[PDB]
Amino acid sequence: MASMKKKGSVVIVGRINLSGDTAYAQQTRGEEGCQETSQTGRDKNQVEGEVQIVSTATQTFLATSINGVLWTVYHGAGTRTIASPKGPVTQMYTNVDKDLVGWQAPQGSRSLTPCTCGSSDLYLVTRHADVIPVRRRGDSRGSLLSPRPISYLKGSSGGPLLCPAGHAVGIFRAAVSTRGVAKAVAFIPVESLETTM
Ligand SMILES: COc1ccc2nc(C)c(O[C@@H]3C[C@H]4C(=O)N[C@]5(C(=O)NS(=O)(=O)C6(C)CC6)C[C@H]5/C=C\CCCCC[C@H](NC(=O)OC(C)(C)C)C(=O)N4C3)nc2c1
Ligand SMILES: [Zn+2]
Repeated sequence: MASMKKKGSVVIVGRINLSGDTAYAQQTRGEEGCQETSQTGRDKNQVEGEVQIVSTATQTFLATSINGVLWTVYHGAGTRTIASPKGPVTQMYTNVDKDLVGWQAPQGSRSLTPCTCGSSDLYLVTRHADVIPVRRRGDSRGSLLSPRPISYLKGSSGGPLLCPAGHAVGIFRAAVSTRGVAKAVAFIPVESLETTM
């Protein structure tokens, strides 16, 4: 009992910058500082933007702020706290059945607005700041206009699918893979986030 370890916090280590005309990834914390912040849960770094790059000791993925909540996938975050300036913050939403978790959005982040356009021309944002056109094909699936090896999408779970006007349509969850090629993606629809709320 006395030696049982604690899992560390999820740590914001960068962001996907969408503020201007060029999308690009920014790193805001290196691997050593990430490891230390994960164990303490105390992250005093400035947060900006809608799409964060996040890490645990063993994985790296994305998280997206919608309606004042920073959302990501359960398969990346599990039940972990997130590091914050005052110490670890507990998830306010956890739904393993949806592969969904959420924490209160960090001070300084910006939130996306849920889409009400009813449009099926979407855009997936990856951890490399690629903006991938995706045609919506059902409630929780979309096809890539240009299929990509799954290598290209790995590490982008938790990222957004957006409509043409930049509203949030969903959270990227899984790639639909044939012979290692992603022809489609599965996502958590923003309406499911809204119901979880
Ligand atoms: C533990 O509790 C849970 C609860 C719910 C759950 N729901 C799940 C749906 C679930 O799927 C598993 C995780 C998820 C996954 O790899 N996502 C990311 C990603 O980038 N991840 S990540 O950032 O690298 C990482 C790994 C966090 C750091 C987006 C894709 C990028 C590339 C695809 C690589 C090859 C895997 C292809 C799987 N295709 C797949 O299953 O397709 C369907 C059509 C669904 C069969 C798939 O995509 N997969 C399996 N695992 C869970 C686990
Ligand atoms: Zn919209």
